[PDB]
Formats: sequence, structure tokens, C-alpha cells
Amino acid sequence: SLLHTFWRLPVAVFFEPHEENVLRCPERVLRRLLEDAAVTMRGGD
Amino acid sequence: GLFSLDRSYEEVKAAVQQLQTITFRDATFTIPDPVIDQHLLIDMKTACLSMSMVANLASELTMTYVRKLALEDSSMLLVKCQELLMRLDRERVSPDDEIARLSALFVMLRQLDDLIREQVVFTVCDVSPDNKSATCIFKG
Amino acid sequence: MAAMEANIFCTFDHKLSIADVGKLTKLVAAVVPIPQRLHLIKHYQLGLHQFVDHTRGYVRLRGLLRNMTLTLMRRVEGNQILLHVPTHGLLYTVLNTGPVTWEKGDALCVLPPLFHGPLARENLLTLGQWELVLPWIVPMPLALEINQRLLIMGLFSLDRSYEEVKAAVQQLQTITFRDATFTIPDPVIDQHLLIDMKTACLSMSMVANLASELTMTYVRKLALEDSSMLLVKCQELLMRLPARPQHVSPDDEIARLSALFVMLRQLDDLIREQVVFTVCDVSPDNKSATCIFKG
Repeated sequence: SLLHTFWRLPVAVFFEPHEENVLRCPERVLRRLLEDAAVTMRGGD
Repeated sequence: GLFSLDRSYEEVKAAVQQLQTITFRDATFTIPDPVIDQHLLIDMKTACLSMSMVANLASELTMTYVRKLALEDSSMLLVKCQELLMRLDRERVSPDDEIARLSALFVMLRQLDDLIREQVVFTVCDVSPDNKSATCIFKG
Repeated sequence: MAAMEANIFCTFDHKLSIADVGKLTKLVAAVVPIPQRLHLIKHYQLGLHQFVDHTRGYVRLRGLLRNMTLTLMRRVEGNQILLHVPTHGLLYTVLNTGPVTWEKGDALCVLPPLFHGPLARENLLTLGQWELVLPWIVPMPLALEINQRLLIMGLFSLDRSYEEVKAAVQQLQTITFRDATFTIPDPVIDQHLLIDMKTACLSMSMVANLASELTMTYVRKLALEDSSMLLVKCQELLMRLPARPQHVSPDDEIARLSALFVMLRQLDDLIREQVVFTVCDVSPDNKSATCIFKG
């Protein structure tokens, strides 16, 4: 399940999020996102 | 000077011969072999040993200090340096000993400073067809 | 419009006593730094005292002094001092400020002053909570050892506990040079030294990586059948664990060793100061010498 990363060691992130893209993932937020998306998809011979 | 130790094998003899010849603009002279009677002159031994030691010490000393600094670098290339050193590892203590080793590293580096920098003595102005003679400006 | 001045006059505005101008006369032919160059300047800008701050970090003072401009003192007279900027390559006379002994034929560097002995000599024009603190002119080995010990102490500060660091610092704070000894004042670890640590460790790991098989194996091979005090010391410093060489390639080897040569130069430049003076024969009393100004 876990991905394979080219670099053996990761690096520290910097700079504001409009010159390079980084995804941030609070686990609770992601669970809410999944539940809401799954519900609303069904909500919307 | 480095190949002086392995001279017995014929590969080393051929490589030394190839290194010995130098080519330049209409110049093809040969420089002298720095070994005599299969032995090294003592100053060459000191310089070669100093370079090889300063190479050897850095291989096993840098890892700890690099991995400690990796937590903080905002320039973020030190982490790539750590990864490069770990890849080199894949390719292959009491504080007093540590401080002595650091002192040894830097004194050995200073010993090699005899050969590291070049005095830019002269810069040249146009030369005669008598080319043995030329004019130049003296620089410190 | 602007013109770069070469003769600099400094005027005092404190009501000096006779002893002050007397001590000024003793300072003739010494070297003093200035932050900016004009025909007439106030005494407050002259000397190193203006920069001292409660943190007193030695690395900060060294870095600040590196940027400054150096001048010589000439024709001292009442409350008006003439400072002459040196011109590269000319022959000049100088009187050494610090207690460090000189020798002929070597090079000199500029450093901020050091703690020596009882710390007796601070009589230099102490007036109105201002003083004339002069920089030191010292020979190359002492300056190189000072920079080496500061950087090594900084590196050792990492990966070590507080009391181990304290013991190591108290050891490294001392230096011995030509029958004399000196102590480094306030060598506290600071972010200025952290920049040097980062660049030095990067260069050191680069020289570790660029080193070829033959260069690394040379010392271990030579220990097999040679023997000397230098060799036994060098081996004792290193860790402890014939055959044809694994690979021979003079072209690739020479390229590698040239790159390693550049990296070693970069590592060395961390401790090498700017070589200000090259010296000639010195008065036997060690007070004054004739030198050529470079850099």
C-alpha cells in the first residue's frame, strides 16, 4: 500500500504554497473528506 | 607519487609511463619519475600520506556531524549531502580521541596547503619571435 | 564627483590630558581600522571598541573585522592624528601592537585581540567610556591554529552533552605559540559559526566522496611494510580493521583528484585569513618591523 520513494531520505519543506505544490493531510480531515464525498456522490427501463 | 607503492605490477609501470609524458602547445617533454630505487623521497612521502589521510579521515568522521545538522538546514542541500554519504556507505568513542582526530584532520589539511594554492607571479605582454625573451607585469 | 581619500585625519573632541597625547605618541606606526574613509573623521569611528556588544561573540568580531579597512598611523600631534591608507605592494614600517613575537620570512594576519596573562595592557586612551582597542597582528601559524580550534570546538559542540562540551571548550580555549601562550576570549558558539560549520561539513563530505580507491588504500598499504614515528602516530589516529590494484585509469583518476583538489582548497579557505603582510628583517627588540602590504 505504501508508495516507493526515489530519495532514500526525505527533505524539509519550505516556502508558501503557490510556487511549489505540497499536499497536507490531517487524518481526521481526510476521513471527513472521504465520508462526505461518498455520501454526496450518491446524493447527486 | 601515489603509484609508487604498487610499482611492481606491469599495469602500474604502463600507467606511470603514460602519466609521465606531458603535452602542451608545441611542447612534448617528459617529467622525472618521482621514485628512485623503488623508494620515495621523504617530503613526497609526507605530502602523499597527508593527502591520503585527509581523504581517509573524512570518510568516517563526517557522518555523525552531518546527520546531526540535517535536522536544521533551511538550504536543504545538507540532507542531500547526508544521502550521498549514505549511498557511499552502500557502495562499500571517548571525546578526547574525537578532539584529537579533528585536530589531526585539520593539521593534515594544513600540511597539504603547501601544494594547494598557486602564486600568480606574472601576466604577459606581447612576445618577440626571439621568444626566449618576453615582457610581463609583476604580481604578488 | 566623489574622490577616494588616501590621507585620513582623525580629530578628538574630548578635553585630553598630557598623558593621553603622550600615550598617542607611543602608538606611532601602529595599524588601526576604519569603517569609512573621509578626509576628517571623529574618534568615535576609530578603533574596534565601537563594535563590542554584550554577547561578545568572538566569531562575530572576526567576521566584522574582515570587512573593515586597514590604515597606518603617522605624524602624531596634538589632538590631530594622520592615518595613511596602504597601497598594495609598497614597503612599509609597522610597530606591533600585541605581545606575540614575530619572525622574518613569514606572513601575518589581522585578528581581534586575545586574553593574555593578567590582562594588564588596556591603557590605550581610555576616555569617556570609550577606548582605543587595536587589532592584533600575528604570524600565520597562530592565526591558523586559532581558526582551527574555534571551528573544531564548534563542530564538537554538536553530538555532545553540556559538560563534555564544557571540558572540551576549556581545553581548546588555550593556545601555545613560540614559547608564548594565549587564551581566546568569549569563544561562545553562535549562528555565525554555524554557517561555517555547514559549509565545512559539506566540503568535508565532498572530499570524502570524491576520494578514489587508491587514495584511500594508500595509507593502509604503506603501513604493511614501512615504519616510522610519523607513520605510527598516523596509524594510531586511524581505525584498525599483497593484491593487484582493483582499477587503473590515470585519466579518470586525474580528473577525480583534480576535483578533490578543488574541494580541499575550498575546505582550507575556511581557516585561511587574508594574508595582509609579508615581513622583512625585524628590529631585534621585536617591537617594530619592515613589511610589504598585500591584499
